[PDB]
Amino acid sequence: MREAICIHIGQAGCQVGNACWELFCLEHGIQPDGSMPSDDAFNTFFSETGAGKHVPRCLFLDLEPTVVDEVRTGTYRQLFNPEQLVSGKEDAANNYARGHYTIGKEIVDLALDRIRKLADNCTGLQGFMVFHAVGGGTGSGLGALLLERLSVDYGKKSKLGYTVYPSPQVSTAVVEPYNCVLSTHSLLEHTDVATMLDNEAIYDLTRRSLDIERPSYTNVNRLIGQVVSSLTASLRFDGALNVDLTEFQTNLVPYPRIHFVLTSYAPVVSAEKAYHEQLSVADITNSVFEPAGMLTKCDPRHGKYMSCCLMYRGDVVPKDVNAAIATIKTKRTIQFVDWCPTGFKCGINYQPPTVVPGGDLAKVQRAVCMIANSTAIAEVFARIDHKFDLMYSKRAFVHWYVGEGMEEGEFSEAREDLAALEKDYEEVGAES
Amino acid sequence: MREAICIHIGQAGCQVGNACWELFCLEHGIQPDGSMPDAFNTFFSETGAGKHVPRCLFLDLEPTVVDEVRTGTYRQLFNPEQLVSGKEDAANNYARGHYTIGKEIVDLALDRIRKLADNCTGLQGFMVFHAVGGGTGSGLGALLLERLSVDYGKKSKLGYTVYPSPQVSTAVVEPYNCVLSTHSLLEHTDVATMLDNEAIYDLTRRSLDIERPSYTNVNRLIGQVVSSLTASLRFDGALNVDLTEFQTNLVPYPRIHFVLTSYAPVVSAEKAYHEQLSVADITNSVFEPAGMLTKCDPRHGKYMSCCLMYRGDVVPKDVNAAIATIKTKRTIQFVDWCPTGFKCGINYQPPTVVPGGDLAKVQRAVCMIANSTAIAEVFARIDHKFDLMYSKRAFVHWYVGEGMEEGEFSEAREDLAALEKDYEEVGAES
Amino acid sequence: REIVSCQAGQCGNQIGSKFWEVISDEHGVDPTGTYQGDSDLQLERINVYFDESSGGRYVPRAVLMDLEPGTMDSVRAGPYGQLFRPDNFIFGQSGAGNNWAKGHYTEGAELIDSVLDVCRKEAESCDCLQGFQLSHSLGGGTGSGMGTLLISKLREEYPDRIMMTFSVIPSPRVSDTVVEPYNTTLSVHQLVENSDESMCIDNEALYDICFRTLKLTTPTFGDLNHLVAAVMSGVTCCLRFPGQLNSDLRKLAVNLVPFPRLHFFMMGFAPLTSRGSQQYRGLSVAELTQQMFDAKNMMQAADPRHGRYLTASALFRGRMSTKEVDEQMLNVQNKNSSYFIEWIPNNIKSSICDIPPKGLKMSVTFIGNNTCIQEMFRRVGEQFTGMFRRKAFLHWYTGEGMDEMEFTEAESNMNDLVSEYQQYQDATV
Amino acid sequence: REIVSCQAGQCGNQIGSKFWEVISDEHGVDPTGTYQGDSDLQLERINVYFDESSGGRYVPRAVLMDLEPGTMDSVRAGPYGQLFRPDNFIFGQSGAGNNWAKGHYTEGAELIDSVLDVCRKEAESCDCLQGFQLSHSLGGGTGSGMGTLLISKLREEYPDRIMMTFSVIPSPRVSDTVVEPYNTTLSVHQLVENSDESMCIDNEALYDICFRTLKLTTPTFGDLNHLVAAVMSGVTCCLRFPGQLNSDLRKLAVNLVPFPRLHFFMMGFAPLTSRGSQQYRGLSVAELTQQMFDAKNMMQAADPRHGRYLTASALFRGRMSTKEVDEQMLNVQNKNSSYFIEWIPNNIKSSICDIPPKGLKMSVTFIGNNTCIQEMFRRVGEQFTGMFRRKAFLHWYTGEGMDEMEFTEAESNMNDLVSEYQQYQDATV
Amino acid sequence: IDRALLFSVDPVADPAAPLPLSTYADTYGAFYYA
Amino acid sequence: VQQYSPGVLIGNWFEDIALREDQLKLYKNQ
Ligand SMILES: Nc1nc2c(ncn2[C@@H]2O[C@H](COP(=O)(O)OP(=O)(O)OP(=O)(O)O)[C@@H](O)[C@H]2O)c(=O)[nH]1
Ligand SMILES: Nc1nc2c(ncn2[C@@H]2O[C@H](COP(=O)(O)OP(=O)(O)OP(=O)(O)O)[C@@H](O)[C@H]2O)c(=O)[nH]1
Ligand SMILES: Nc1nc2c(ncn2[C@@H]2O[C@H](COP(=O)(O)OP(=O)(O)O)[C@@H](O)[C@H]2O)c(=O)[nH]1
Ligand SMILES: Nc1nc2c(ncn2[C@@H]2O[C@H](COP(=O)(O)OP(=O)(O)O)[C@@H](O)[C@H]2O)c(=O)[nH]1
Ligand SMILES: [Mg+2]
Ligand SMILES: [Mg+2]
Repeated sequence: MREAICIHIGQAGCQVGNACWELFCLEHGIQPDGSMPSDDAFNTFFSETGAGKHVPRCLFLDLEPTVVDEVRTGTYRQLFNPEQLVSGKEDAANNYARGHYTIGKEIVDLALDRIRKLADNCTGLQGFMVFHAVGGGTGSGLGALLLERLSVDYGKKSKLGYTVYPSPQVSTAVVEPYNCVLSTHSLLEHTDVATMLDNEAIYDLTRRSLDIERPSYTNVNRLIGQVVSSLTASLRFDGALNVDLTEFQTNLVPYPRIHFVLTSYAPVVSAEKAYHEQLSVADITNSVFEPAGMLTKCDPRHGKYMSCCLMYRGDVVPKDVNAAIATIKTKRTIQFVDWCPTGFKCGINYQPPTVVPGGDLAKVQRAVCMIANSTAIAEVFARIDHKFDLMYSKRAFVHWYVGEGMEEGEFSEAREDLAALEKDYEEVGAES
Repeated sequence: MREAICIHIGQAGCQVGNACWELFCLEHGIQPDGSMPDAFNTFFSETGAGKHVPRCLFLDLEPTVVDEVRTGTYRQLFNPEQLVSGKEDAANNYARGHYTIGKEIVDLALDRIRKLADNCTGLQGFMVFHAVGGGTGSGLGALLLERLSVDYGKKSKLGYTVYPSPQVSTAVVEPYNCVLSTHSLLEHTDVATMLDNEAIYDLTRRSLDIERPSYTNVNRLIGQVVSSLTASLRFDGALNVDLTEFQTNLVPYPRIHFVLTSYAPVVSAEKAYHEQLSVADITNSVFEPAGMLTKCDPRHGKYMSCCLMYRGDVVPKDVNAAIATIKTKRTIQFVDWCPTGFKCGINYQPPTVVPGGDLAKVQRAVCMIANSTAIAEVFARIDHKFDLMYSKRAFVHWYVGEGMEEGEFSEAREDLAALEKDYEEVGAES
Repeated sequence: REIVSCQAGQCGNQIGSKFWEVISDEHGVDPTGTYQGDSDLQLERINVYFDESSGGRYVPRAVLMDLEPGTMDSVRAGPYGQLFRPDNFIFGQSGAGNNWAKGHYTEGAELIDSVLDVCRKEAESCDCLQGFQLSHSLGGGTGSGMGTLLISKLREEYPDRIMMTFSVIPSPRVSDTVVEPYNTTLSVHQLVENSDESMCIDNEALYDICFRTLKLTTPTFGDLNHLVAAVMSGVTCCLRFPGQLNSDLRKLAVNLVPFPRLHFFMMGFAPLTSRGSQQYRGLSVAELTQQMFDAKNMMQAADPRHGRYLTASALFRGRMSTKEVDEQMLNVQNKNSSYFIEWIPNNIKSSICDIPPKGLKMSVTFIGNNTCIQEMFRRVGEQFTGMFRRKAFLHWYTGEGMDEMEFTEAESNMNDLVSEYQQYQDATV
Repeated sequence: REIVSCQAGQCGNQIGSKFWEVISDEHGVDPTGTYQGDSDLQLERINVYFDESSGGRYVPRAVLMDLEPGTMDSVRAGPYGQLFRPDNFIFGQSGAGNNWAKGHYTEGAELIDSVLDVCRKEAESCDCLQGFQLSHSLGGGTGSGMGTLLISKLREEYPDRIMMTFSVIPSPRVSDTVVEPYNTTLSVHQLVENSDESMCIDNEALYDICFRTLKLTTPTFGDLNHLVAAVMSGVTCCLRFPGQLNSDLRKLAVNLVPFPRLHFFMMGFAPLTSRGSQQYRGLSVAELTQQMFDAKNMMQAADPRHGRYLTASALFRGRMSTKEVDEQMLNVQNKNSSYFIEWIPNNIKSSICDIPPKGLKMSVTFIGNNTCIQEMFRRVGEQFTGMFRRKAFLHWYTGEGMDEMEFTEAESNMNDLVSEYQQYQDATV
Repeated sequence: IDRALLFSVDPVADPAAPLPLSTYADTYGAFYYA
Repeated sequence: VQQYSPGVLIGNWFEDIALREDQLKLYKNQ
């Protein structure tokens, strides 16, 4: 019932998933041993056992063991299955080619078998929440392969891909634009909803909101976990206006090609800032809609909003969310597209967000996550494909992709459908 | 924040800065090793080990003084770098310290200064310490000031310069060095402060009551005055005056930036508890010509602007009463077009005494930095000495063969003449 | 009935800090932000100055604004610093250096955008604003220049709201800077056109109060700031509390500004009795009236006898007979009709609240548009022109990006502003 | 994932020996071979470089090669020398005489069969081999010729495997052989045509660091080998230990060179410091990053200013926040756009490893290919051609089995490499 | 000379200091450890 | 450049004394 499968691809995906499962264990009271010390709300993520133990409904999938080994030897050794944490022997090496044609093939069958094992236990399976980053190899190659097989053997089963796209000026690899432009194939053809989680926006949000000068991937993944918990809480707990996976997907995504949706979250304050700001839902929504409170480096004002999903958690009421919605609609800075004047989804949950001990997030009785699809997203893709073209103009790094059993014209095909995405974004943004 | 990078140029600046950093460490509670068992941020940088290092650059062309520092009890405090020593000194030659020896060390000095400035996010000022009597602090000082003003720009610069006294002078070519360096100080010195030796010597003889005072005592007094000046930005106070805060009050015109300094109460332990330590009394002693650190009688001149900076348990009241008495008494006369003419900067942290020193512990202190038209007297003395020595061309081949044209001396003499004329013009009545 | 406050410069920050910690004490607000009052009339109108939060904390609706960060550090280190809203602490990195332009044109202009953002953010959360209060000093650099920049900027978006400006303006005997003339002459006309009415405080009148009126051998700035905060709080007494004959800031403006340009006032407060004289003095409004009008009991360094009162107002607080207070105002009117202006009857104004300050059974705040401001403005203009003739200290402004023409215009602005007061005081019917 | 080490020649043997003490002590292995580390992280990837014995001793995953038994004597007499397995010790009786011909064709080929037998057994013992690494010097024929001969048939039957190689290119300043350019030219073309990467060590710049950055009294070859060993440990630190963003040798190779021809790197370590700065200068990412991009820390003496950074990568070590590691390498992106090449966006690869080198809390290894890596090849080509104008010292090679035109082929390969480097130096978008 | 002295700011405190725990263990479950 | 014995303050001497001091520290630890 409301049952979902979590998938973590890459070591970035592994980090994000471990933070997410930390947050889930805290908000369900499940100890790392896997037993509640002292109601079916965990069934969407944890499976009951005859001994009273709960197993997270997640599959870890990596090519290098240098992260899954620590996951096995860490705090959640008893919580996570020693099984279902599958790691290969040799890394993808920032290669779509290696992750999709050389090492991805030899482990994708076992990953699909593990998906079989996860799903057969699911009586009410609802969706697959896959966390990865298109920057690396296995996040692009093996992620693409896994998504393709999942789409083939699941049909129209819901897929939510939380993906860390390359951020504009901050990026780790040099072939990362190659990996992103190549993985966009699968992230467009076999992903129901995709959510950008680039690092610059999270860094700047933490530095301007948490008042701490040295956060890290720890805090980035904590914020990602808060976001995904806000996404899942509508089906995990009862609320005034609950929204399920398909519930918000089918009215967030206007067209099958256009399912790349940018996100934000607010409020986010430190301990010393928690008891000083009037956390009214209207001001929280304003902080949501303003660009600096976003988890993606895509300023909305250069584009037009065409779908919004505001999901409030805590003690919010309908005539608190509607007043904020009216103020947002009246306020001129953001432009809604013409064809859908409503353009709004209002999810409400009675469970306030939980804060992990030692985390930078402060305990707040109200929150809201924003899942908005807008034509403003065209800028990040026009940036990444421009980077890819500038690096590909005279065939740099292409020798590995060619020599790892992968053809030459797939780069042409990838730039083809990225240009198609550019132009469908501009077409939907153009006034009728 | 409130950052002040100290620069000491040559032997004289090096010893003065040694005393200054002695005082800074004693009043900030920093042990000689460099640790205390955020008021220090303006003078000390705190590293991951919990130790603090001064934000100062010693720059000498001869290694004896810097080796004394590097072998002294303060080895573990000062950075092994930012301690630049040349191999051959200027030897009382502005040309040698500015054109040949200074050119091969100014680039490294600038690199060190840039390294210091990159460490501070709130760079407010540069505290230069030198004596234009010698060769190093004159020539290398001029070169360093020129390069710093060219690169950094309008960053505040305060040059504490030990000018050669009318009578007590340790070298013969000091008039040449002072005249040559006056042009450079005028063009790239935001505020220049007199630090003449006879005034300090007489002050120590009469008030400190020291039969045989020395350079250690003189440098202790200079450290006291610099601490009193920088305390306004260092600590909390009723009237916090930053470097630019009191710079915008001593410089009516860019050519007018030479000032006199005075400190009180300059007394020993014995007289500290015989005299009355009232703010009015201390201000009166400050304004008294005897109680001043520059051998320059203010009665023959007339003040343009004043800055009284009070340290300790002072209150604005008796400061006001002292100001009113100063206005009422006609012994010291002020310029007509400055009715106000006073800066008042109050700070709550009383002065600290270096153990084994000569100044006594006192609850309150006054430091006066005054821009006056009486400053023309010392320039007249020094350029008269310059003219007498230049009449039949002595000590000139040393500069000629070093790379300086004979016309540079004449240009410097004309610059001094123009400065004197400007002082007389601004001191003239309506 | 809502007012939002702003503190500018070091002087403004200290005076607003003391005003906030006296108004919070009046409203029963804990330094930590909670409520410890015992009365309901406080909570009835607590929203005028304190914004309520979702957590039940009343944070001051104040914008602390200063280029120097040391003032922000000190105000946070103060006992009531934790009360203030953290993100309202907008501060720069380098101080204004006692300069007009370094706070008004180059560095303040970059900083002022965030101040306007936060100020309008606070403004929108209010149902409707009575207006904007500012506390600053034309003597200071950033207190004058950057505060006047905010003064100019608020007008274009809040034209019909009250602008209550409390400036702290100097005199040479307690002049702590040599740039007082420039910093006040370049500031007066911003207050002239861009403030509905400004009420001014002099440094030396405060010291005169502490020495002669209250007999204090050790008054400090903290001692002075509460005396200024007494007026700072009594001006809004009718706003914050019920009144038998209530009033407001618009009331004071419309009743004390006969002509648009005559809106610079001198302040007075009551009671002011030393503890030694407190025993033998009977606390009654009858004696509070001569405390109102007494020369040495005034908050301005301009003797009322030299000038002539145009329009004055009184904010009485406590339980008094309006009967007797009105007949007393009539009595002073017809006892000294020469001091008041003849062609406006009843130049004095009565306003009666109910709630007095802590411990005081009765209190008075006095407002006055006396012509004796002529002396002060003329004399400070003379101080300005003394150095303005010699082109001295002017290099800072010229290098920083300021021209001679605006200097001449501001000097003319005081000239034709101060020229009004003598020709209204010597006028005959 | 594991790496099989090979040490060719005297220089390679000593450098690899130092690498082995540093790796063993970092992983907690005493010279006796047992484990005494107090952390599970040392044990959990001790299998990358150490094989298990029946008794549990950790034997190095290494092979040693020379034509002189004295080097084996010195290695065994070393502090950790008895750690090495005996059958891995492979030595000849007559030295190469600094002759590439003797090292590669005749004397090396007689022993390369046993060398490959040892390497093949070593790899079959390895469970899933991630690659090989070789440490050798191009100056002497023992390490250059025999090392290239080893590579030639290691890549033949391990074609899809990483071939890490540290080539010590000698410099004219520290030149101590006359057949040095001959050996360098005759080794470089195998090295470039038959290796995924081939990265540089320069004895001149090592001495430059020991003189100017690190400032020692008597830094002998041991200290140089220590720096080279530390950076060798750093290049695989991420593979042997966990981190925020991990990488391996293949993972850095696939994004450190843009074209298969151009695979020559230059080194880097931070923080290098003397006693005048180690206790004074704070250990921070800013210091690390600023010391990573100056020649006075660079341990190869080709000035990067005349070149363009084609691609660079930084392997951080130690617990450190994840913004600055690439924020401060975005700063270099923005401030040295001339130094960085245009048509590769974000020329900087970054990896973070949790475990820092033993004795340090913060470290980083810098490995990058630039267009200034062309200069030493130009100068080696100059010297090689200069002796080749009249077949200087050529009979010692041509009478050992070498043909004259193989030198022409090597010179042609040099010309192709330098032309390739310069044309991507001046290539424009 | 000695490598620890060559590379360590403290010649004796640095190499004897214990290795730092991985960020995973330091952050994700340190409060559960308590 | 002729090398002088320790105790003479010309050339690298400060680093030399620091190196001897930290050597002594390391040796005493052992
Ligand atoms: N949100 C988030 N992203 C991360 C984190 N760590 C790495 N990334 C992203 O992951 C991208 C590259 O992929 P990797 O992290 O290296 O993972 P991978 O796909 O297996 O690639 P390789 O490890 O090199 O094989 C980088 O550009 C980062 O933006 C993390 O902790 N949180
Ligand atoms: N106030 C003060 N002045 C000093 C001190 N020591 C030297 N002087 C002045 O510096 C002048 C030069 O003395 P030097 O030892 O040669 O120092 P220097 O400034 O470096 O001059 P050169 O070495 O010749 O370049 C003297 O005439 C003194 O007036 C001191 O300790 N305090
Ligand atoms: N009431 C009061 N006035 C002060 C205080 N400190 C300074 N002032 C006034 O402010 C003037 C100087 O202003 P300044 O400190 O330069 O302000 P700033 O430039 O904005 O920091 C003086 O004439 C004083 O009258 C204080 O603590 N209380
Ligand atoms: N860094 C370093 N360089 C060395 C060492 N031994 C020799 N070299 C240099 O390496 C170059 C090649 O010599 P080498 O390879 O040892 O000769 P081989 O014994 O015939 O292999 C010579 O010019 C030496 O200067 C060493 O231990 N460390
Ligand atoms: Mg009314
Ligand atoms: Mg990896």
